[PDB]
Amino acid sequence: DVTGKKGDRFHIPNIGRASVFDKLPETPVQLQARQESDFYVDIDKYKESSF
Amino acid sequence: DVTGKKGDRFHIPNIGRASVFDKLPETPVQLQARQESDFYVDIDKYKESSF
Amino acid sequence: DVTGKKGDRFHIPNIGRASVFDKLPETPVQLQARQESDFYVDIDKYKESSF
Amino acid sequence: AITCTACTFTMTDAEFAILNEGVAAPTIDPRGSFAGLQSLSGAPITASASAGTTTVVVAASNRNDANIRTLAQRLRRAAQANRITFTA
Amino acid sequence: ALNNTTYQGSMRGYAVTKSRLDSFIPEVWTGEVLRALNQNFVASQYVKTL
Amino acid sequence: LIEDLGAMQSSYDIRQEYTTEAGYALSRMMDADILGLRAAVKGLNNGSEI
Repeated sequence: DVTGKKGDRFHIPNIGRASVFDKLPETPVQLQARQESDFYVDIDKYKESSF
Repeated sequence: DVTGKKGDRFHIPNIGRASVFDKLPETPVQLQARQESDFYVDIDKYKESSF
Repeated sequence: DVTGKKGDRFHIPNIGRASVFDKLPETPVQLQARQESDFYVDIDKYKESSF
Repeated sequence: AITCTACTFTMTDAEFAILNEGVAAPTIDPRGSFAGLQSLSGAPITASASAGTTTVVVAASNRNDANIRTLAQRLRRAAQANRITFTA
Repeated sequence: ALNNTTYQGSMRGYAVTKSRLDSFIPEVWTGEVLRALNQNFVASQYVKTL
Repeated sequence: LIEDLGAMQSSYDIRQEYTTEAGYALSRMMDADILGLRAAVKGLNNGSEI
């Protein structure tokens, strides 16, 4: 529902799946980073019925 | 300043100049529409000095 | 005016200028340190006129 | 040293005339969807016609990311507004 | 110099840089418009107006 | 004429900008028509042109 929103295109970022590691002794944690995609939805249909 | 603004690119639309036409008897007015450009500025410089 | 002072050499350290570097992704900031020179001045002239 | 060497779109004369406010291929109508692109050197967008097919490209020295994005956005908006198919 | 490679570091894997947050960083329309410069309009003052 | 769809989707006040520009254009047309009388002054051929 974007009735109170302006713009033709709306973006929803995607969230990936994280990895779990073992945390060995005397070893630093592994930092994780993922390049995520996005989902775009457009306002493109304008329908009318008149009389 | 955009301190706290969530975004790297900022847009400022350009405003054009309108036309003036003669109004003839029993003739509807002529409607004008202009396709405008825009100006954009990015956040691209990130500098540091440390010791 | 070192008429009340006791030493023979007087030192004044110099200070240079810091550098500015671009902060690149996944790269730590470059720490800056300068090995500064000093300006030393001596009491080396002892002049006299006698008769 | 990242350069864009080709930003080309292919249309038919009818659809181009629809999106150029009824004007033919050689020139760009100011009220159309191909006007308003930022000009780094001369005309940023050029159009040509051949065998019923219209080729719309960004000029040689105007092929920055902003022009490409604006051209794609305007093509999408014009196609959706005018019920034209923007095939991939 | 801090260029000794015999000590254990503490950074592994990948970092969440602003190039990996491309889908999360938006473009902002601040509401400001850039309007063309207005010309000087003095012609109806130096004529006889009825 | 401003469409409802573009007006509601746009984040700017299109109508206000268009109205202000229409007023500016009308003032510009008045002053340009006043300054176009230099052609009439030239057409008098009474020695008013230098």
